[PDB]
Amino acid sequence: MNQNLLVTKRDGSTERINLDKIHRVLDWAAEGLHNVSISQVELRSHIQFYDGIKTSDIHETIIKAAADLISRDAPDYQYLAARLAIFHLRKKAYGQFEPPALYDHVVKMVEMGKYDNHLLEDYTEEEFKQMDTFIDHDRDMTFSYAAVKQLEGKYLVQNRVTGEIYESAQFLYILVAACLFSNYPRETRLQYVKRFYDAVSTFKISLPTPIMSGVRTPTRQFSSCVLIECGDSLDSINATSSAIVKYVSQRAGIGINAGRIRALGSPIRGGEAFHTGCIPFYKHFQTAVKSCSQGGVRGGAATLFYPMWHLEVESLLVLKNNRGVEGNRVRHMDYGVQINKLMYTRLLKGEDITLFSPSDVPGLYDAFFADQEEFERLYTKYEKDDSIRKQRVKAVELFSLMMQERASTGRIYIQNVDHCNTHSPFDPAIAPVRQSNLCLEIALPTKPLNDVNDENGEIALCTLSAFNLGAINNLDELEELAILAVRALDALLDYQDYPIPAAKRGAMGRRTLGIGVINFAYYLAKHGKRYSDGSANNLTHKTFEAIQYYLLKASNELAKEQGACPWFNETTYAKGILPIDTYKKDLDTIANEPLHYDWEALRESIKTHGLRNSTLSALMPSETSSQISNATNGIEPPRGYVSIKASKDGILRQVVPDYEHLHDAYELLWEMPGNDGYLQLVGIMQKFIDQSISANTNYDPSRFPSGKVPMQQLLKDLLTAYKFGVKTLYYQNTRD
Amino acid sequence: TRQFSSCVLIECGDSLDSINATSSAIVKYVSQRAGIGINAGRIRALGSPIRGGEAFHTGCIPFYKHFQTAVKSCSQGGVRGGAATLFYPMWHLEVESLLVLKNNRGVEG
Amino acid sequence: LPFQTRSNPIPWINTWLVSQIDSEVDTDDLSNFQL
Ligand SMILES: Cc1cn([C@H]2C[C@H](O)[C@@H](COP(=O)(O)OP(=O)(O)OP(=O)(O)O)O2)c(=O)[nH]c1=O
Ligand SMILES: Cc1cn([C@H]2C[C@H](O)[C@@H](COP(=O)(O)OP(=O)(O)OP(=O)(O)O)O2)c(=O)[nH]c1=O
Ligand SMILES: Cc1cn([C@H]2C[C@H](O)[C@@H](COP(=O)(O)OP(=O)(O)OP(=O)(O)O)O2)c(=O)[nH]c1=O
Ligand SMILES: Nc1nc2c(ncn2[C@@H]2O[C@H](COP(=O)(O)OP(=O)(O)O)[C@@H](O)[C@H]2O)c(=O)[nH]1
Ligand SMILES: Nc1ncnc2c1ncn2[C@H]1C[C@H](O)[C@@H](COP(=O)(O)OP(=O)(O)O)O1
Ligand SMILES: [Mg+2]
Ligand SMILES: [Mg+2]
Ligand SMILES: [Mg+2]
Repeated sequence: MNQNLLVTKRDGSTERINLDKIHRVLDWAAEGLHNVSISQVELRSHIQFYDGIKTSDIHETIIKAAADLISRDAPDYQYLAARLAIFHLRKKAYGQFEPPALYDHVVKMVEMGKYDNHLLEDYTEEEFKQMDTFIDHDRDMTFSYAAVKQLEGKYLVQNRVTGEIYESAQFLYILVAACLFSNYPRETRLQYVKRFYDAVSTFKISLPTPIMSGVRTPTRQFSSCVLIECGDSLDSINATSSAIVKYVSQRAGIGINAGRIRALGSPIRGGEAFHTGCIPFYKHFQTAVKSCSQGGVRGGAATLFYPMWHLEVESLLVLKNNRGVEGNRVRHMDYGVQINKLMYTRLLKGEDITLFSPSDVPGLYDAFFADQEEFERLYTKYEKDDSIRKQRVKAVELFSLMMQERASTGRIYIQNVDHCNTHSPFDPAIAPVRQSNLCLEIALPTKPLNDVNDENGEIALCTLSAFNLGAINNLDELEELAILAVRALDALLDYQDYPIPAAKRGAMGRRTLGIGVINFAYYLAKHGKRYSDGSANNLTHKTFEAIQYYLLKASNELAKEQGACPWFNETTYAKGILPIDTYKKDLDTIANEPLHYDWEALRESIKTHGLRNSTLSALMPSETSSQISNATNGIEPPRGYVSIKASKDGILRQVVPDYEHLHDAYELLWEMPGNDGYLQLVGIMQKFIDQSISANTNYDPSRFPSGKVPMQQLLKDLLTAYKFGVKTLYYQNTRD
Repeated sequence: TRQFSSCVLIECGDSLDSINATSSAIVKYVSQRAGIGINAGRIRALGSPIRGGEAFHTGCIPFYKHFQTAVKSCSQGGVRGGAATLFYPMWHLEVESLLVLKNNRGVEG
Repeated sequence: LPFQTRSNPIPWINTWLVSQIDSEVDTDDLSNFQL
């Protein structure tokens, strides 16, 4: 009873179902792999044949089937499912496997409005065919399945209504290099375009989501981090809201500083009105963030910052907790609590903390960041003034409330503002750091706005990239890699557009960059070190010194070529002060590694020629972008040998690099006894990092008596982090 | 503070610039004793292409939520709270989703 | 062995051929700590 069923090919035509087509495709993808099974993939597909079945639905099913077989025993399935997906994306964009010529593709795409018009203006056809020889389309065969799904889901130019994929992976790489160095002189342009292409397509340099998904398209905005400061006025709140809407719509992630907003009950216009409080304005900020960016690559996300001594701080700490009524809950934003040395001291001594509205304590807010001595003076005085509205809370209880909400939600963050200014590339008197960003790795100056186009305000932008620590074989390789990364990002600042005038002011004035690292866990495995025991302390000091040195040297040579950034005089570098000077001296008790690079020659060179960029280094989490090189994200240890990460289609299984050879060298996230080993490495990194680090703290309830995590250890770790100069604390992961 | 017109009528165009202008105008006039009428019928429907197809249009509701937080942002402590009425044509594509925006059932989204 | 070493091409065949937070703090212990 043969039915003779029909399948629908990609070109609409139909033919008899022929299983040998499926056999050949799988045999092709499994070639050279170990411990995989064509038979397993076909039977686990449970593919339901019906007459007229689309050939694309058949292929997309066997991709999911091979993807779900990625396991510890059969790790090479990460490459089987990747080759099936790369093959799928070639057909989706080209109708065949072999990609067209580089020139022919750019012509068609600019005509369709998918590429920026300038690509055809700044490059000739002779130059396009010459870059086509740089392209190695076989490098698409080095991605893992998680990497390809991020390319298909987020990075490759596509239609968010149709689902139509337009480009290949190597076209993305070569055009990101072409666009960034498009303004370089022709005598060295293609030399950089080739070098930068090879660096990113062989996973030496990691590029962020907006750069991967954006650099070649009409809409030019590629800075991941946007920092907006809000003043205590309706005009400033309106400008802040309008700036958020603009930047969520253009791939950016915001850090908002609404700590200046006066507390609930404060007089308005002398007493004509009752101040409704911060919460009704935070709700306005939330709807701005989630207003429009859910259709793009990723939704809009923001973290809002307020000082610990704010009068509403007890109402603000519980804004994410899922209980309570909607009137006092702002759940869909994250929050960072701002703390300094005086606040921690009240906790250790078991004393109280006095809460003020920033409108009733003149000069206290600005002193809270710039002048730690002036703060203790103004704070202790205002505590004794009885005409000033205040409210005392036991420091133990206030810290307990914060850490309780931090542990349950995981998204209540910490920013040590004194560390953010005593060990910063900025002079607190001229350009203090008063906030952070979405992921707590950015620390840049800001000034609030009076209008959407207020020229006197400053919105801090930061553009990112990362060094793959698993791809380098010698620390001196970072010299050439820092040159390529810094030049590409600094050229990006002049290449992109700016929707908010105040944002262009900071980006062009400071040219702040945030270059981090990925594959740090894999890097420690190769050196036979671990997080918890502290055997990586000296190695981290030697590693991140070289990272910062070659980054500064790169931006210093670039300052000779095109002049330092306009506002370089506002930096501590201009005064000849280096990070190796302002780091917290407690680090000398957990690292005895000497400095191995000529910092004094660079110090003199920076005094003379300056720096092209005000900041350079910042350790971002790289949750998404690091998956392209199948690297362990950022400085975090992997959750497992096969980690489960989220995606648009579903869960992705990601194998740690070099699993079969190094699975014993890895220290997994929950194999760590505690946080002291990790937090020390974060402190050692921060010695050289310009901005901050998205440091996590992790807790396994089963490792504690009675199965509950003690508040004592949450505080001891929070204090341990401050002792070693950790600027910020990001996620708090709690097992199960 | 001299503002004494009870009724304020704001019309919103199909752009982020207009939505931003509308929200800022709402915040100003609710803070000064006024009651707002918003016309957001021009905003394109959920699923429409953005910038040729670079983005998926999230719809009117995520923007209507933005208009609401503007109205209730600041005037509750003054003489009277802020209140607004939003207008849309019956033939709008999302009209079935807009008629139930006040009903106490369904999720917050 | 007459053939090359190989992993099992049909692994499925083996199925058939065999049968909160402790809220307590200690402030004195916290003062025993240098910031
Ligand atoms: C890309 C590539 C594919 N292949 C395999 C995988 C595919 O099964 C096949 C190429 O697919 P197609 O040329 O599309 O062949 P098909 O069997 O689907 O037949 P048709 O579309 O003409 O009806 O060859 C190689 O052997 N070498 C290669 O380099
Ligand atoms: C006018 C007004 C302000 N506010 C809040 C928003 C700001 O956080 C804060 C300051 O608003 P501003 O716009 O600074 O108000 P103002 O300059 O007219 O009055 P003041 O002398 O009090 O500064 O008050 C309201 O909540 N409702 C209102 O109606
Ligand atoms: C850019 C962008 C627009 N929108 C919505 C808001 C507006 O109702 C609508 C129009 O936005 P506009 O601000 O008009 O965007 P545009 O002029 O750049 O694009 P177009 O040519 O498509 O008009 O799109 C988003 O929801 N998210 C976004 O990221
Ligand atoms: N809008 C938005 N921005 C994000 C999100 N995650 C990260 N970012 C931005 O990207 C910066 C660094 O994040 P990172 O982990 O490196 O993400 P990636 O570079 O996109 O892989 C942060 O400072 C954010 O500003 C998100 O989910 N949404
Ligand atoms: N006649 C047929 N019957 C059943 N499946 C087929 C088939 N021809 C191809 N396939 C399967 C094998 C591949 O995994 C998947 C995609 O094949 P393709 O070469 O991209 O599409 P097509 O040959 O339709 O252009 O479809
Ligand atoms: Mg075919
Ligand atoms: Mg005022
Ligand atoms: Mg428009």
